[PDB]
Amino acid sequence: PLLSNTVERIKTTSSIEFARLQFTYNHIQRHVNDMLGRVAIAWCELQNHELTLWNEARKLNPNAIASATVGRRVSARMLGDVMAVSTCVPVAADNVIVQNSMRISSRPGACYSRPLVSFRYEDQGPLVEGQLGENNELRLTRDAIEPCTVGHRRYFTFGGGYVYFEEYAY
Amino acid sequence: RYEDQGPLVEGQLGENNELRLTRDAIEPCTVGHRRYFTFGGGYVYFEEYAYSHQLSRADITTVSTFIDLNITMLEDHEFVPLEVYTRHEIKDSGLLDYTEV
Amino acid sequence: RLQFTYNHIQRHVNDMLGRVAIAWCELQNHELTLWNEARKLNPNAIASAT
Amino acid sequence: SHQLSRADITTVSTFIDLNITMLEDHEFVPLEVYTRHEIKDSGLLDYTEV
Amino acid sequence: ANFYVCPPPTGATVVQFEQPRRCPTRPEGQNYTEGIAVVFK
Repeated sequence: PLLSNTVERIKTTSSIEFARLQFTYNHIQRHVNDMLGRVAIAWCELQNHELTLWNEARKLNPNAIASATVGRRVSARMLGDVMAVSTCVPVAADNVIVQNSMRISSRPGACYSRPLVSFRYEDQGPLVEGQLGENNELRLTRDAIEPCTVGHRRYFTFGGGYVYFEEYAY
Repeated sequence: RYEDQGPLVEGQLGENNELRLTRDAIEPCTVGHRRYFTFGGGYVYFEEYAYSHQLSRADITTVSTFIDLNITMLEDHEFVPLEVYTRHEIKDSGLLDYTEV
Repeated sequence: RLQFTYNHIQRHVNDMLGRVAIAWCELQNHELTLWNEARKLNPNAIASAT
Repeated sequence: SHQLSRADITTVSTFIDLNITMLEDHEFVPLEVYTRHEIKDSGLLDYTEV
Repeated sequence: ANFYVCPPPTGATVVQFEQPRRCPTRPEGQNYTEGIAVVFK
């Protein structure tokens, strides 16, 4: 051994290749274990930091955050430091009709920021009015209203593509 | 109170175990008010702007924000001395050995 | 043969490892734009972590 | 008031240090416990030479 | 290509984020003792 200043006859195998393989495997194993371990460590620390982003993203738009964080399309609500969740009801695309005009005929100067829709839960169910939401969700209350502005050009997700509106009109 | 013997200091709770000195968090009162707030190692549940009760953290369903990456170390492996034929075998494979003869 | 085996495994492991290092650096450099808005949303939490 | 150089401000890292180091090249020398010769000479007599 | 109708959430179903795990640590690190060796066969 070194430190830096800081009655029987033994039979030897004719092949060293077991030892050399041992050295090869040990070197590769040590390297892969070290790096992978670091990866795993950096992965855990990555999500540990990511939770800091997630705590504010859940405040930004709780529905989208909950959907993924849970694994099913759900709607969430901020009730202080937690989110109340509720599963959404699926609806086929064919049961949605987009009203062309977003101007309010009863209030000049105020008009809808997000498209209005008519939807039915079932093919024979009653027609229900509402407004389209973000990433194919349906809002019952048409309260997304803003003052009308010049140069209104918008896209909104719809089914498997997008629907384009000009000047508060389809 | 900052210390066990210090005066009682009023305020309002903050986010993630924070204490604020200013009581300015005001809003219009609304019907159907239910709230949860982190407190120590668990939660506190309030209803209608009134304290309701404490909850342990395990009492609330927990959803994983994390992506599971399961890295398992390549286990240690021992290579034993293995030979198809030992030296002696090959020596004995000869029908005659001149030395022995 | 051990040289070939080690070289092949080393070249490969180094390839992806280097790709994971590249992707990790790109991942952070990509995350900073998220972080700069997070720090505005709730400076306390991000600061504590950073 | 005044401009400042960037280094005048304490730097906090929003990165995760993932520190991947390449598996260095390795040369396997010809190593034999016994060479072909040693094995030939290990015989007490060689009929050829005798 | 499926739409969803989301009712207002209620306090009946409450979910919470996971707290950060205790991240793994590097192994102890092999204690290697340098030395000079003579291998006999």
